[PDB]
Amino acid sequence: DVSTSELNQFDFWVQYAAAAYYADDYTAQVGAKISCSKGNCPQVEEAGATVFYDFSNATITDTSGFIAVDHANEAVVLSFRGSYSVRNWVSDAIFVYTNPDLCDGCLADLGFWGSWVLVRDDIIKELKEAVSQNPGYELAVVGHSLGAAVATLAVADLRGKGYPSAKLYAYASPRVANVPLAKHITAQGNNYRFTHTDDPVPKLPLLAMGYVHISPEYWITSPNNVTVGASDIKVIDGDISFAGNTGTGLPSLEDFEAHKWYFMKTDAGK
Repeated sequence: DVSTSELNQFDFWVQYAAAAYYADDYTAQVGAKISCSKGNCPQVEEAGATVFYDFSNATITDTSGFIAVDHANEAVVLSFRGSYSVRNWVSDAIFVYTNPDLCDGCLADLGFWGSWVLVRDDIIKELKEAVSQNPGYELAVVGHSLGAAVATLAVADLRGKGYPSAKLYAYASPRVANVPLAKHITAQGNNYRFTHTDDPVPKLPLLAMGYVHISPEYWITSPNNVTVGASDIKVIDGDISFAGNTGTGLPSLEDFEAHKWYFMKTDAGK
């Protein structure tokens, strides 16, 4: 279980991930309000949050997202959407290690790290501007699905590049790195990683392939389309083969519906 306050926070930040799926939001003009036409980010719209910067998917990248400012919650928000070709990723994606220069012995998943390095330089300069314009604000990096994987690596990297207290909200994230990197990110703190029942996406890449998750795990045990109660989240303190989402078994495409239901229909805007 979790507290009502924690649950409120968890139900809230997922809505910025939900907005990340809307082309209207990641191609918005500077100063436009974030909006979810399918009605799945109401509390975001209620904050009045506006887009500072955004970046679109295109012929050269499957990653899109935005930097927005939330004056209600005093936060700069960096939101990532990855490729929405996720079923094909579960069924056929091959993984590859790479050395991201993050920590001693740390190796990251090449695809996710590559997606972050592609946007990193401009996002760092933009964040410097927006945080300077909002000095007392926290930085929250958020995403869902493959976007959550990019969010994780972005957070970890940014924490070594001037934002050590950056928060990470990674809904339905794959594993992104090996044991040393998972240990390094876990020790940075401020990590909120979510799984849902038997969602296959957080089960990949496999433990058997050398990858490990950031801890802890917030495992939502309630079904699809179900309101998440305070009693519907279990906190798992280590990434082991028999606990939480991974403990539900090896990944199966027949479980894929569980991937879309993380408090809301996160990808309704795709």
